[PDB]
Amino acid sequence: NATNVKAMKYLIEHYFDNFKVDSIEIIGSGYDSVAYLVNNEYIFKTKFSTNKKKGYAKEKAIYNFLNTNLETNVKIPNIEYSYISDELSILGYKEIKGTFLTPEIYSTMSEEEQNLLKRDIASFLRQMHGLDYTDISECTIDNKQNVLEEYILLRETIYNDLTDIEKDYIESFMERLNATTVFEGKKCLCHNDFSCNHLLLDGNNRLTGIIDFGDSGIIDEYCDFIYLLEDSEEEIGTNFGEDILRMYGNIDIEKAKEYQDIVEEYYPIETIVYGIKNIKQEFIENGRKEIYKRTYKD
Ligand SMILES: Nc1nc2c(ncn2[C@@H]2O[C@H](COP(=O)(O)OP(=O)(O)O)[C@@H](O)[C@H]2O)c(=O)[nH]1
Ligand SMILES: [Cl-]
Ligand SMILES: [Mg+2]
Ligand SMILES: [Mg+2]
Repeated sequence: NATNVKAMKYLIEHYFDNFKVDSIEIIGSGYDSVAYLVNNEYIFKTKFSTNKKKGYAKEKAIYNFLNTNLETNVKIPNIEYSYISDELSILGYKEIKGTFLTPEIYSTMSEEEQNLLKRDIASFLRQMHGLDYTDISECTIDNKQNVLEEYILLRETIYNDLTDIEKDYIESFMERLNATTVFEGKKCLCHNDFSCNHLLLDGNNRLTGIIDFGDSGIIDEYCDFIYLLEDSEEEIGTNFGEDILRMYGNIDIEKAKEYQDIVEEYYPIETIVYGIKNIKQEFIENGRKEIYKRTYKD
């Protein structure tokens, strides 16, 4: 699958006059994006037509805001090339180098190395969350309202074809969402996809870089702890997130956990909604199945 590499080479050279592509390979991808390593130096992140028709616009505005206002040794993407349209968007920045944090690597770190990493993370988040965001005040994200809208989308599309069990899982979520107070806390600029696969380590196992601020915005402070608190094979574990919360300070840990638990409870619904919005039946099917699996866990 080389048609897309060649296509991307052409597009890069076409949209960015005087950029020459000597080498190009795919080095990663997201749900709707592919990331290309170009000349062993640049990342070119690309998306074709999607629901976020101004998505890379926002992401770029965020990198610009952060590179202007953050004071940190931690690297983030600094945008040098951009092309943005309904049908195609491209962000180009110098590759952030290092090794992605994994549970395996963490477990080979000394206790001190682990603490320092935790400190590095706490300190970064503290700095970002503390930025006055009045300048990008429009990049607000209201997760509660979004779920409400997504629920309405469900009601308008497939809800009536759902089973009672599926419906009950959804309504039960909605009821919990209506009762929770976890949205009524501090709002601030968050990375909002803060998992260990976006965290880069240098050769001393210290945090050297953070990527993918594609979902960032002004949102509940709790958001950036959701994956740090996650107990799964992909993430490091709850104790890791707890310790980081303590280092970060001034934050209700139980509430951060409740927030994580609610996001986790929503995931199958999110999956279904993605399936609907992007016309991908496989995602609707997986989300529904996942509801059954969780209903039967107990
Ligand atoms: N090492 C490294 N990998 C990157 C960099 N930028 C992107 N990637 C890889 O490309 C993937 C997709 O980038 P990302 O912004 O996460 O895409 P999104 O998940 O679609 O928003 C990431 O998960 C990484 O694997 C970078 O600057 N350094
Ligand atoms: Cl289905
Ligand atoms: Mg990503
Ligand atoms: Mg992203």
